[PDB]
This record gives sequence, structure tokens and C-alpha cells, in this order.
Amino acid sequence: IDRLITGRLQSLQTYVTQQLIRAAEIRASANLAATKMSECVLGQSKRVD
Amino acid sequence: IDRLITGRLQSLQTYVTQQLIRAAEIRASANLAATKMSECVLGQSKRVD
Amino acid sequence: QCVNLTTRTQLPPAYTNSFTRGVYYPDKVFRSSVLHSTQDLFLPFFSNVTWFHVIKRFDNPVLPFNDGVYFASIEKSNIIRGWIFGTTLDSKTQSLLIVNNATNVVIKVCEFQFCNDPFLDMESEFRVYSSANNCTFEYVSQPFLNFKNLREFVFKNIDGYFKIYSKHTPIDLPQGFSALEPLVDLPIGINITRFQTLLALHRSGWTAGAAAYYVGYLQPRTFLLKYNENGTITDAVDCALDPLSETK
Amino acid sequence: CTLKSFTVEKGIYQTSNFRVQPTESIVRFPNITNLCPFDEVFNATRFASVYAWNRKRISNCVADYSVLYNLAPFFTFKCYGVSPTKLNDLCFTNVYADSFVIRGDEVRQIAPGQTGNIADYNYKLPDDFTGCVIAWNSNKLDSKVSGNYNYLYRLFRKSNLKPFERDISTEIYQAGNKPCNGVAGFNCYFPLRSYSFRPTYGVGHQPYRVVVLSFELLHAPATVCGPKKSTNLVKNKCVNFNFNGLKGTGVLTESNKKFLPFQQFGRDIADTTDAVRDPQTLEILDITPCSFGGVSVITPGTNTSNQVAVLYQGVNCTEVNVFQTRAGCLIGAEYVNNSYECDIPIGAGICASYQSIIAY
Amino acid sequence: STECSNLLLQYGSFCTQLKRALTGIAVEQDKNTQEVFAQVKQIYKTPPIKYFGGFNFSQILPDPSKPSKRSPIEDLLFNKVTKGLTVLPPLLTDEMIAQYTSALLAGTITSGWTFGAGPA
Ligand SMILES: *[C@@H]1O[C@H](CO)[C@@H](O[C@@H]2O[C@H](CO)[C@@H](O)[C@H](O)[C@H]2NC(C)=O)[C@H](O)[C@H]1NC(C)=O
Ligand SMILES: *[C@@H]1O[C@H](CO)[C@@H](O[C@@H]2O[C@H](CO)[C@@H](O)[C@H](O)[C@H]2NC(C)=O)[C@H](O)[C@H]1NC(C)=O
Ligand SMILES: *[C@@H]1O[C@H](CO)[C@@H](O)[C@H](O)[C@H]1NC(C)=O
Ligand SMILES: *[C@@H]1O[C@H](CO)[C@@H](O)[C@H](O)[C@H]1NC(C)=O
Ligand SMILES: *[C@@H]1O[C@H](CO)[C@@H](O)[C@H](O)[C@H]1NC(C)=O
Ligand SMILES: *[C@@H]1O[C@H](CO)[C@@H](O)[C@H](O)[C@H]1NC(C)=O
Ligand SMILES: *[C@@H]1O[C@H](CO)[C@@H](O)[C@H](O)[C@H]1NC(C)=O
Ligand SMILES: *[C@@H]1O[C@H](CO)[C@@H](O)[C@H](O)[C@H]1NC(C)=O
Ligand SMILES: *[C@@H]1O[C@H](CO)[C@@H](O)[C@H](O)[C@H]1NC(C)=O
Repeated sequence: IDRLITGRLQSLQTYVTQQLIRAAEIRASANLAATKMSECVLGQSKRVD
Repeated sequence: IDRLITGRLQSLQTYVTQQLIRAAEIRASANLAATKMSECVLGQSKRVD
Repeated sequence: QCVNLTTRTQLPPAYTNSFTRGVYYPDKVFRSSVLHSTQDLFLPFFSNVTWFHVIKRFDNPVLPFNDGVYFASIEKSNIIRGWIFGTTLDSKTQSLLIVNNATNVVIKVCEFQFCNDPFLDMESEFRVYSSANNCTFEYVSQPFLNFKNLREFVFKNIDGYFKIYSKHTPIDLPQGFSALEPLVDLPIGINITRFQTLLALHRSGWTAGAAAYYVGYLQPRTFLLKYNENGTITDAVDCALDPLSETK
Repeated sequence: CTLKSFTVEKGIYQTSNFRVQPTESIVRFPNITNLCPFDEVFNATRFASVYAWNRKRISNCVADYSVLYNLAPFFTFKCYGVSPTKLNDLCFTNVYADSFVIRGDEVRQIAPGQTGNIADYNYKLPDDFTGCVIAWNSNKLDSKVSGNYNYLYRLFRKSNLKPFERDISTEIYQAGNKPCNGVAGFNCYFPLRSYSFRPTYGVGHQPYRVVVLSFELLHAPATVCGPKKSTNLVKNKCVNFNFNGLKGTGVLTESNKKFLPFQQFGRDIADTTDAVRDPQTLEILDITPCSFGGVSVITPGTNTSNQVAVLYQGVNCTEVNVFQTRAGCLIGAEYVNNSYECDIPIGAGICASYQSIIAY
Repeated sequence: STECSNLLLQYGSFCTQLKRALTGIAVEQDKNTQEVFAQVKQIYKTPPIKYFGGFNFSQILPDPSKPSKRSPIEDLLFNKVTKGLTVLPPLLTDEMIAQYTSALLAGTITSGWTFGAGPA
């Protein structure tokens, strides 16, 4: 049971770490989307592209 | 052999985790570089600094 | 009683392509709408399968069992009746006998004194073994059985368990997909390294009816099995055959 | 306790998990058919002599030892090397039933390490003997007023028997220096003597029918099992199930799946057992897992109030001021049709606030 | 298994760490949706006579015929996207996010950029 617990706990920690990295990426994308919503939809932007 | 496999697998997962974190940092830097290429090279920017 | 057959015609055994045959259900587990990867004893796709004919041709050699055996039978009139498994095929060791006579299917595990040329011969003449001294297991089961019938069997001997997988198809080998359903789980617990099939003669000397059988050997490999909504295997992928299937 | 503080701020806090405990235990296995032939061994009309003791091998059937234990005429049940209680659980590869007839005084010689005429010359048991002996009186069956001379024992032999050895030879015993030459004269005796049973002998000389069960386990996949008792089948509740040695806990419901005849249990997308076929009645049952929920507590500040609401995440309200939300079942809040700004987020458009605790 | 849980208790607050991290991610997703879509505190509505100088916004304005109150483009977008583990629902439903997009569209069509910097 100690072997099964350590293996499953390591798997769960790996999953949570992957979720944190993906959450950081999605947070960055959401921050970009909020910036686009403010600057492209709520105003006219002179920023190229 | 199990002791060796779990140690090496922990090392490899650690390496992949730092690679993903560095990938996120480099992706942020590349996104900034693409923004600079669009706004500084392909147009004139009124953003200070 | 044993009879030597001296009227054979010398010919080398043929070889042909396995195509996508020899697939069986790996376990007793129902699966629906999923793809499942198994590392089992399987027959490779498009492999070189040995071809024997019965036509004056009477092909009854004794072949090594290896790790598993795929037997294909393009049969009409039910000439092929059974198989013999063992190590030395005598009273020194213990052997497994599978027969289907005119009435019932008999499975025996005994120390048979086998004939060099065992065969079956209304059917009223049985010349398979001369003696059976120590019988440890008996099992009586249901009848298993232009060329009209394709009979596919897979024999495995893993962990002392002898697995018989079977499929019947109304019909060289045809090109198509047919999953072999598990038929008999047999508790023998004996060593098997060599096998020989049993044929039936027709007497009017003797004449051989038109039949063909194929012998293939199993190797450890991974297959990707496709299960439909009804739990029937419809397609499979051999992961080690070609790069496209490896990608799949 | 979860936040390690005596003051809790306003918000929703996930505190524990909700599990539906098992209500009953269900044990299932196949129908008890294809019984072994212990009736042909024990309830036979005629037994063999002890020198030519009958050996019956028992294979590929179900062996019910509970019949032998529960019969009161079978007086002697001396079992060595294995307990009689755990015979129904322990599985063996082959069962050897050695059957013979002896007298009353020689019942004790059917044991490991014993000696006598029966142990040396008729039936020898090994010291590492795994199996039980069964003996019962048969004065009504095996005795006649004239006397029954159909039972023989070997009185003389040149050497003792090996364990589980049968000696059926009628060679004239060599007790003297001169050769016997097959004639039972001086110092030459016929080695087999007759037990002359009569119905008027004492308990030490009445005929006793003895059946010795020897259990062996080999490298073959063991097939002589005990009868496997089946508990009656309970559906629609979260119960423990034991289907053919597959253990688990789940709600059993009727299934629409069309299992193939060989197929017994079914696996889902994630390879967990989601369907099973009952071994006795060939019907398919889905095994939904017992309800699992995240127990979250919605509370305002302890400075303001001590009222709390409980959210059971992903749990229907019928299986736990009760309101059903997509997030789960909310107990302790009253839904208000009025719409306000979100104060405590619940989910799926539902937010909670304190004004009592309301959900909107 | 109760014995497994008893053995698991010896390892400390790993379970609390994992739950706390997942809870942080879960609240972060709702915060992300709130930041992107809830940028207006007034729900603007388009006039009933949807004539805007020859400009057609039918493909982006909400469809009254549809129960979800979504635009044809939004409906197309939703059509084209398809054990101890639980999935928590998002705080903002698809209908409310669609309502926020509708409010932003109504503000940007009827008021230009004025609504983003003050009154519409
Ligand atoms: C049929 O032919 C086989 C092959 O020669 C015979 O088998 C041999 O018989 C001789 C008889 O003296 C034995 O010494 C050999 O050991 C046998 N060979 C093997 C491999 O077992 C067989 O006896 C023939 N059948 C009959 C009825 O004579
Ligand atoms: C605005 O655009 C829509 C869609 O492009 C126009 O609706 C179409 O109208 C014609 C004739 O009236 C129909 O044949 C099409 O099937 C309509 N398409 C759809 C998707 O509804 C609409 O006419 C345009 N003008 C106005 C004033 O709304
Ligand atoms: C099958 O094996 C035979 C000899 O065993 C060989 O001659 C033949 O070429 C093989 N078949 C193929 C397709 O290579
Ligand atoms: C088939 O074999 C079984 C087993 O030996 C036997 O009992 C039966 O009589 C056989 N059938 C015929 C028709 O001889
Ligand atoms: C096998 O048979 C031979 C002769 O029939 C006999 O001597 C021997 O004891 C037997 N062995 C077993 C294990 O039954
Ligand atoms: C089976 O027999 C073969 C040869 O007869 C031998 O090489 C092999 O080791 C045996 N296997 C077992 C499991 O006894
Ligand atoms: C699956 O079974 C249903 C009825 O049980 C049948 O209508 C359907 O055609 C089957 N599907 C396949 C692929 O055979
Ligand atoms: C099992 O036995 C019961 C009688 O107790 C019977 O109703 C049922 O049909 C049997 N099932 C099978 C598969 O034989
Ligand atoms: C023998 O007969 C008795 C008398 O009814 C019965 O109880 C028992 O089950 C039978 N079989 C055996 C093996 O004792």
C-alpha cells in the first residue's frame, strides 16, 4: 500500500503541477483577451496588428 | 532496480517541469518580441519606453 | 491399433499470407466504443502462414507448438476432427487429445501411446492411440464444428491454462476481418511443445476429401483493438507491422 | 478546523467530502451445479477390502464437504494438517478418496506416525499428510449371522509399505529358511486373512467403513473448489458486491448493454468496471459508483452571523431550505427570485448572500 | 480502503496542498472570465429598429428566435467546439457570457467608444 500510495500521490502531484502551468498560460491568454476587449472593442487602437 | 527507476523518473519529471516553466517564460518573451516587431518595426508607436 | 500409410505423394508444404486473420478477444471484458491496446500473444498481420492440402495428398506432419498456434481450416464435409498436443507424444509424458467424432466432442488428458500416423475413419474405425494408462482429466463439450466453411482456432498454453478460441465463417484464405470468440478455457497444467492434427479418411484403399488447413505461430506483440457499440471487435491494428499502423 | 482559525471570513470554503456508505453486502457466484461424486464414495453399497483399498480421484467438480461434517452417524472425523472449518475456503488440485473397511480397534491406526498390521501391511499414511479421515460404524450393512468373509487384511509382509502404496499380491509369505514353493506348509503362510464380521461383536470389533480424503495442490490450475454461497441480489442501493471474486462497492441498476456470451464484466472509457453480468441469472447490471461530493460551507463573517449553508457538489438533492442547483445540492439557503450582485459565488449563475442566507 | 487512508495520514498535508492549488486554479478561471467579459456594469440593449446606416449586424446581434439568445456566429462557435474527480461548473453560464457580449455589442454600436470611458 505504501508503494501504491507513493505512486498515486506522485501522479496526482504531477497532474496538479501541469494544471498550474496550464492555468498560468490560460491566465496570460485571458489577460491578453481582456486587453483586446478594452482596447479593440471599447475603443479604437493605434497599435499595429 | 525499482529504487533506480523511481529516482531517475523523478529526475526526468523534474527536468520536464523546469522545461515547461522555462517554455512559458520564453513564450512570454517571444510574445513581447512579436508585439515589438508589430508595433515598433511595422509602425510608429506612441507608447512611452 | 496403428496403420502405416505408404501411398503419399512427396511435396513441400506451401506458404501464403495471413492477411488480417488470427485476431481473438484478449479477455472476457466487455468494451463499448473504445480502442484498447493489448500486449498479448498475437499473430502478425500479413505473416507467412504454412499451407497444407488434403486432396493423393495426405498432410499430417507434427509441428512445434511454440508460444501459440493459429489454425485455419478451409473445410467442407468435416474431414478435420481434432488435434493432439504434448511434448514427446508417448506414454513417457502426458498428452492432450481433442477429438470430435460423429456424436460428441471429447477432450482427454492421458498418457497415450500414440500411433506414428493417427487418424479417424458411417464412421466406425478409430486409430489414434494404442493405449491410455494414466488419465488425469476428461471434459465433454458441445459440437464445435466449392469450399463452404472457414474454421479459425487459436490455441494458447499460458500459466497452465489452455485457451481455445474459435470462429466459424460461411465461405486461399479470404481477405477480411473476423474476431475469434473465446470458446474453451481448459485447466490442464501440462507442458506442450509439439502438436499434430487428426484427419478422417474416406473408404470405398482410402481416398482423401478436399480440404485445406493453415498453421501460424503467435508472437508477443501489441494490438490496437476497435470495439463497436455492441462490444464486437470489428478492426485491429498491428503496432509493429508498418509505420502507419505504429502511428495509429 | 479546516482553516485553522476561530474566525471565518465571508465566503465559500470547501471543507470535506460526502460519501454514501454501503448499506448491505452482496456476495454472488454461479449456480451450484455439476456436484462431485461423494455419494458414490460414501453411500456405496459395497466397499473394497483394506489390502485392495479403493482409490477414487476427484477432479473438475464442486466438492461440498459440509454434507460430511453435518451427518451424525459419521462419528470419527480426525483431520490432520488442515482445519475442518477452512476446508470450504481452501482449494486443492486433486482429491483422493481412499475407501476401505477395518475393525473398531484399528481405526486409530489410520493416522500419521502410527503402527500396526494396517499401517505396516495394508494402508500406510505419510507423516506430512494433508487431509482428513472419516470413519463410521457399519454393523447393519457389513455383518451377517453366518459371518461376512468378503473382507480381507494383509497380516504378513517381508517389509513395511510405503505411504499410499497398494499391495494386492497373493505370494506365499517366507517366514522360514526353506523355500515355500507356493505351498502353505510349515513356516509358510498365506499373507491375507479374513475379517469375519458378525452383528454381535463389541464396539472394538464391529466393522468400520473408513474413507480418507487426501488433498493435493499442484502446478495445474486448481479445479476442486467448495460450494460458493450466494447472497440474495439487492439493486438500486449503494452496496458492496463480490461478483466471481471481483470486489467493489456500487449501486446496481438494470443495464441496456448487449454482452456477448463469453463476456462477464464490462469496462468503461477509463477501463474501470462499469457493467457486470450476474453469474446466476444471465442479466446485465450497470454499476454506478456510490455518490461522491465535495462538501463546501457557505458562511458570512463570524462577526456578522454564525449561520451556514452546505453545498454538496455534483450531488442530487434526493440522495443526501433545500435547493437543487447545477453545482450541487444547497441546504440552508432559500432561493429568492430577485436578482442581486454576486456576494458569495456558488456556481452556474447562482450566488449566495446574507440579508438568513439567500441564494439567487 | 480505511487502512489505506490510515497509512495516507502519515504523509501529512499533501492532500491539502493539492486541494488548495486546485481551488486557486478554479477561482482563477472565474476571475479570468469576469475580467474578459464583465467590463461593463450597464447591460445595453439595441434599438428595436435595427437600421444603422446600411450596416447589417444580424450575424453578430442576438437571435430572438433561438432559446440561447445567441448570435448566428456565436451559435456556430458553440456548435463547432465539442473516482474522486469532479468538474465544477463555471460561475458565469453561457447565457450570461452571451448577455455580456450582447451588452458590449449594443454599447459599441449605439454609443461608439463613449460607453467604455464613461456614460454611453
Ligand atoms: C508405422 O511406422 C512407424 C515409423 O517407422 C513405426 O514406428 C516405429 O516402430 C518400430 C517398431 O519396431 C519402433 O522400434 C520405433 O521406435 C517406432 N518409431 C517411433 C518414432 O515410434 C510404427 O510402428 C509403424 N506402425 C506399425 C503398426 O508398425
Ligand atoms: C441583414 O443580413 C441578413 C443576413 O445576411 C439578411 O437576412 C437575409 O434576408 C434574405 C431576404 O430578406 C433571406 O433570403 C436570407 O435567408 C436572410 N438570411 C438570414 C441569415 O436570415 C437581412 O435581409 C439583412 N438586412 C436587414 C435589414 O436585416
Ligand atoms: C514464406 O516462407 C517460405 C519458406 O519458408 C519462403 O520461400 C517464402 O518466400 C515466404 N513468403 C514470403 C511472402 O516471403
Ligand atoms: C465418440 O467418442 C466417445 C468417447 O470415447 C464415445 O463414448 C462415443 O461412443 C463415440 N461415438 C461413436 C459413434 O462411437
Ligand atoms: C503411470 O502409469 C504407469 C504404468 O501404467 C504407473 O506405473 C505409474 O505409477 C503411473 N503414474 C502416475 C503418476 O499415475
Ligand atoms: C517443456 O518441454 C521442453 C522440451 O520437451 C523443455 O525444453 C521445456 O523447458 C519444458 N517446459 C516446462 C515448463 O517444463
Ligand atoms: C448493434 O446492435 C443493434 C441492435 O442491438 C443493431 O441495430 C446495430 O446495427 C448493431 N451495430 C453494429 C455495428 O452491428
Ligand atoms: C440457477 O438455478 C435457479 C434455481 O435456483 C434457476 O431458476 C436458474 O434458471 C438457474 N440458472 C442457470 C443459468 O442455470
Ligand atoms: C448419503 O445418505 C445420507 C442419508 O440421507 C445423506 O444425508 C447423504 O447426503 C448421502 N451422501 C453422502 C455423501 O453422505
